[PDB]
This record gives sequence, C-alpha cells and structure tokens, in this order.
Amino acid sequence: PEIVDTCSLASPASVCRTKHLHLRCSVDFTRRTLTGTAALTVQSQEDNLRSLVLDTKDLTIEKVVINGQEVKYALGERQSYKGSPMEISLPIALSKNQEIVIEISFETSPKSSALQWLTPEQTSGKEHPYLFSQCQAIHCRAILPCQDTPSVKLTYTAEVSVPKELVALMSAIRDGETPDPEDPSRKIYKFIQKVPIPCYLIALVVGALESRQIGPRTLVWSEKEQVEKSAYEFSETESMLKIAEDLGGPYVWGQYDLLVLPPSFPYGGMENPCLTFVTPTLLAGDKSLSNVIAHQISHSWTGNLVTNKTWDHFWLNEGHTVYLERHICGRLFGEKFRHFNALGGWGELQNSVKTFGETHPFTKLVVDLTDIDPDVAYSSVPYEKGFALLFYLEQLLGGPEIFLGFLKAYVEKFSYKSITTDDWKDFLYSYFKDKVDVLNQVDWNAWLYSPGLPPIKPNYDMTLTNACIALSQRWITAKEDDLNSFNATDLKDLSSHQLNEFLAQTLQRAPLPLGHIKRMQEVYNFNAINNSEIRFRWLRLCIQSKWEDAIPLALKMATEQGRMKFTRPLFKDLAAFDKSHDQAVRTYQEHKASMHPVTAMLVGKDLKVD
Ligand SMILES: [Yb+3]
Ligand SMILES: [Yb+3]
Ligand SMILES: [Zn+2]
Repeated sequence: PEIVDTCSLASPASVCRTKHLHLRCSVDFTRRTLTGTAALTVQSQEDNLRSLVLDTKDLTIEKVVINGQEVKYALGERQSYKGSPMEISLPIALSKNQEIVIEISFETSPKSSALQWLTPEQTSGKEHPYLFSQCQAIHCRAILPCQDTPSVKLTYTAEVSVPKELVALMSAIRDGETPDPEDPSRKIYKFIQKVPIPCYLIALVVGALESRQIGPRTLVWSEKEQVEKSAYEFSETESMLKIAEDLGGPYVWGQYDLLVLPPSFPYGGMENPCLTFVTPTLLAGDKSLSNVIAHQISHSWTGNLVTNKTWDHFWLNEGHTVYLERHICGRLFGEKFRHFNALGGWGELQNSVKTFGETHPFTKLVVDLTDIDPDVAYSSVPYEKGFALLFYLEQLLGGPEIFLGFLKAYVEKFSYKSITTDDWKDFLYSYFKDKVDVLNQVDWNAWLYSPGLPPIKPNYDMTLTNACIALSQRWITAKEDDLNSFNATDLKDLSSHQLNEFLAQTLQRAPLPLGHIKRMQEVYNFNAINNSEIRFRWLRLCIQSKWEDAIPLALKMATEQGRMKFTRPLFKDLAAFDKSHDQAVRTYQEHKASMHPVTAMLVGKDLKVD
C-alpha cells in the first residue's frame, strides 16, 4: 500500500518525519525578505539514515548546522512549480526513531509565491506596510525549507521580529511580546502551536492591526477602518462554533480568531488553525455571506484534524467540510435552506463541468497531480462533486441524522492523521457494515475516477428555488412587448440568496438581448447593490450580453479586489468581448506587478499573455 506525494521533492514520511519546527525570523519590509533560522526536529523512520531531502523554492540558504557544526548540503535543479530539492548530509547516521535538530539559516525571495508585500498605499491606513502569507496548497516550500507534504504533521513555536508599530499574528496561540534585543525599533512576538498540523496550515501576517472581542473565545482582527463593520458582520460566529462542536465533537484548538485581510487576498477564507483569514468582500453589511465562516469553522475538524495524505485526495478535505458547513446552515436557517444551498452546489458543478469539458481530467473526483501545478487544477469540482457524493450517500443510507453519526465517528477515528480515499471508503464500509448491500449499489469507479457529471443526481427540495427559477424564466422568454410588465415588486419577497440564485440561473442562459439587460437595471437597479456575490454575477451578465456601459464597472471590480473567484471570471469575460479586449489586457499588465503573485500567474494564463 505505497502512496507517494508526487507534488513533493522531499524525503517521504516513510524515510523520516518532521516532529517540530522552531522558527526565528525577522520581517524586512525594505528588502521584502523574511530572514532567520528554522530548526527542524526530525525523526528517522529507517535504520542507518545518512541524508534527507527537503523542498525549497526561491529560498537563499546561508548554512545548515547540526550538533553545533556546519554540514554539507546541495540544491538540485529547479523543477518548475515544485521548486528545488535540498539534500542534506547528516554528520552521524541515525537509527530508527532517533531524532536530531537541524537548524537552517535562510532568506525568502521578494517574489516568493507564498507571500504578498503591500506598500502603505495598498492598505486602509496608508501609513504602514503589510505582509500576509498563503501556503495552501504547496507554497510553504517558498517560505522555509521543509517536507512540504500534508502526509506529515508537526508542532511549532516561533519568534518573529517586526517594526514596533506593527503587530504580528500566526496560526497559533499568542505567547507574548517583548522588545528586540538586537534592535530597539522592533518587537518580538512569540507563538506556540501544540496541536500537530500539516505545514500548509502555517500562516503569518504583519500589519497595523486592531482587535475587538466578539465572543468568549473569538477575537476579530483588522485595520482600524474595518473593525466595527467586521465585528457585526461576523457576530453569528460563536453560535456557529457551538453547533459545529455538537456535530463533530470538542473544539481542540483553544482559540478561534478571525482576521480580515486586504482586498487582495485570493480566496474567500483560509482555515488556518487559531486564525481564520477572511476576504473583506464578505462585508455585505447584512451577514448574508457568513457561510464562508461556517466553512472555515468546519475545517477545525474536517481538514485540520483529519487531513488528505496527498493532494490527489483534496476532495476528502473540501467535500466533508462543505457537507458539515451546510448542516450548520441547516440548523441556523432550516432544512429547506440546506436543500436550497445544496441545489445551488449542483448548479455550480454543472457550470464547472461545462467549462472544462465533460471528459477533462480535472472533472474527476480523485485527480492525478503528477506534473500538474495544484493552483492550475483547483476548481469547484472537489467541493461540489465531493458534496454530491456525500449527500447521495446520506439519502441512500437513511437520512441526515444517521450520516451525521458516521461523520462524527469518522473524525474521532482519524483525528491527527492523514488519510487517503481508500481509508475513507474502508471506514465507511466498516461503519455501515449492516447496509453493505446498499453500499454495493453505488458506482464507485464512476464517482471516484470518472470525469464529467456524477452518474446519479440526488433529490432536492425546490421550495426556495422555485421563485428564482420562475423570475429567471420570465426574463429569458420575454419579448420586447413584455419588458414593461417587469417592476421592482418582482423582488419584494426574495432574500439576498434568492436574488443571487436568480442571476445565476439567468447567467447560465446568457447572453440576453441588450434591451432586456437595460430594462433589468432600470427596474431592479442592480448597479446599486454592493453584495459582492450579486454584483459579480450581474456584471458578468452585462459583459456577456455586450453592454458597453458595464465595462468600466467590471474593470473597477476586477482590480479593486482580488478574490480569484471574481477576478478571474471578470478578466476572462472582458477579454472575450471585442470592445473591452484591449483594455482588459492593458489593465492586467499595469496592475500585474502589484497583484498577489499566484493571481497574476493564473490571470496571465487565462488571458494568454506573457
Ligand atoms: Yb507563555
Ligand atoms: Yb408579445
Ligand atoms: Zn475549504
């Protein structure tokens, strides 16, 4: 049963495994480099181990010290997105289970793919710089030497030296702060993470941060300008935590903090232990986008406790988490809401399968990331095809209450471990041994290794969705002499979620006659709405329907924020519309240098430039 991590160039967990990382680094905004030492406590899994390989990517190694002496090490040739392998020669051969501490002096590249450095003008305060990291999936090797594979979990401690005006925060418990001995204009922030965790969950942010308490164990952090809005926006957090605890068991991380990042954060939320990172585009003003927090919260169990062994099994992380996420939404807003959201998820699977091609390898639940940059393969598939499979199983095995019992057992069984799809499927059969006849009905191969839409579609309640479908159908089948019958009251009973589903249903049939679009703005005035999810969908609709007036609005949104979920589709649609083509390219080239590194790359690919 050998399964290697094709995305790593480091020695596998079967040879040696990292037990603890003690980091000591200094943040240098003048050189945009992170400098310091990483002392790795490594444990051998083999007899007579004489050397080990680590992953690195654009790092400048100064020296490697073991037992107080400098040792030999070599850096192989870069291998694109995988980076360069760093082979270290141990001074003394190790026997099984023996441990040694290897301290490495390094420095990050200003162009590290895991970090984004912001000048004062790119922040809200305008007076200070700001730095933040993003390691998922494999950018940790770009911050420090390590076994960059989720098959290895470790604990860590850290001391970060930063300018005294700023504050530092990490995916761990705060352990105090003191003045920097070797420099009076700096402070040293200390942190401790006692729960073993894969290295892609290590995070760091340094900026002019303020905090405000919103719950017994929850603090919300951000620049002074966003504090008030953030404390209200995420006020349902403690109730979400209680429900999740009841669903998966005790929360083992201690603290659950929320940090609101700069507009340029590439994703909606990142489940970093003790410190979830959220995009500021969630500040809708009405708490309507809080399901992004429920998602992050769910990972404190599925994802952070039980982890995927290699990235080929990414669906194990995201599929269960979305499934739990929707149960939290079910308990807070009703079962009909869970079905509404679940059905929207199926639509999101249809769209993604349409965009890749029904036979595209990326539409497979379990993909083979050999020679595939994980950033490139990322999509809605593992989320929605993963969710659909669990929902289908739920209905097949007797209902939500019985499947939630398997899920809690699943978490207990695999806590602090890293698993593969096969491990999951074996425990499922073991947990439901009294219903194997049923389990033997599902087409596992089609579900797990076949591309395109799932072989079978679950059953969804339509209640909350019918209203959206109905309004969408009236607009699509409407002729010119029907436009006058549309009025602002059509929307009086629709929530923000139903308004978003209406646009999604209409976007799936885009384009629409240009006159219809003008009529829609005339009566529903969608140009005024600020809900980023609805605004994004409205602007795509306009652009795809060729309305020149929306070009500037689409351009503005595509660049004032950088959540890839919006930015990538907006640039792609502007590039496909002959009227905005030239300008979309020019805008990309002008903002490129100051965009998140990963986002620049992907947008560069979509537009096919450089
Ligand atoms: Yb302490
Ligand atoms: Yb007519
Ligand atoms: Zn997730």
